Amino acid sequence: LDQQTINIIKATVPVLKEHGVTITTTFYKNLFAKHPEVRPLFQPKALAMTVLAAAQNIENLPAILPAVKKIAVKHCQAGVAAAHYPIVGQELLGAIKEVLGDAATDDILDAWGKAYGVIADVFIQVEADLYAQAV
Amino acid sequence: LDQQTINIIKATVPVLKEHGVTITTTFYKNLFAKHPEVRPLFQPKALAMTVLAAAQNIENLPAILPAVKKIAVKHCQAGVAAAHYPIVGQELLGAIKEVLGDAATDDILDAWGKAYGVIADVFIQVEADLYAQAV
Ligand code: HEM
Ligand code: HEM
Repeated sequence: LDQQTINIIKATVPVLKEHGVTITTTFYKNLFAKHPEVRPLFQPKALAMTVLAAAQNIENLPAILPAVKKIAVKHCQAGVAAAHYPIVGQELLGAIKEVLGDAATDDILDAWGKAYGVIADVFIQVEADLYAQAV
Repeated sequence: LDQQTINIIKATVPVLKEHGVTITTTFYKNLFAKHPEVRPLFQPKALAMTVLAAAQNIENLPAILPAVKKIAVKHCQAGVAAAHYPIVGQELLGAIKEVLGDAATDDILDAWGKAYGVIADVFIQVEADLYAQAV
């Protein structure tokens, strides 16, 4: 939620987007290898790139609501839980570090974790509301 | 968007809530007196108190979505414009100043204006999207 964090996301997103294919493939490979328990829920190739896109609009998250709402329904149909969020975040950050190489400073990583946390929260809330609206 | 603002918001809402009746009545009196052009759009007594309620959940705005969405539709049926937001904001702060009196320091008022801008931004975006979906 901090401006420096915001500045670092703004500065780095473009660099990450240039390596989209690698982030996407590394993320899936690790997610499935390390967390076999999520395999039954499933590839949406856009999952990771959508996070970056949300991050690119961090100052105007409300603008991405219409997309967030459509994905949320799919997540609620599949059984996605708030406890899944951190696991996906962990694997995304790992993919990001691999791509950044040297340039992966602890401050950049920490920024991306904070950023992911915020974006994950919107999804978690919207989804908690849909599951509740279900009864 | 800063911690102090938030601190200031968290510390004073309760005090504002205690004088709700005054804030609500002062806000409506000045709004209509000073901006006759909005009169044709209309009183929702809960207008001001709902902003206070959003402010108090300022760290978790997504959680108030279901309410924001029901109001937004009513705002779009009525012709509410992004340009109306600042006017309502100005009258709200005026009401808050009256109530705070001595305690109405410049930093407190600046924090509330900040808080209001953020909340207003959510409604504006949500409404812009509804207006766009209308065609
Ligand atoms: C903020 C993080 C997340 C974002 C941005 C996101 C984004 C996406 C996107 C863009 C899609 C494809 C939507 C479509 O075109 O239909 C998708 C589908 C899916 N996501 Fe998420 N996802 C997120 C977190 C998660 C988590 C934590 C899990 C848990 C394992 C997860 C599991 C799934 C599954 C199972 C689907 C497939 C839905 C289906 O086709 O039935 N996602 N996600
Ligand atoms: C973030 C700022 C705002 C908040 C929290 C808010 C809140 C509310 C609430 C709680 C209601 C009553 C909903 C109901 O129970 O049906 C309402 C209705 C209304 N608001 Fe807003 N409002 C906001 C900004 C504005 C602005 C900027 C205008 C422009 C003049 C406006 C004009 C109206 C009107 C005309 C109605 C009546 C709708 C109808 O019943 O046809 N509001 N508002």
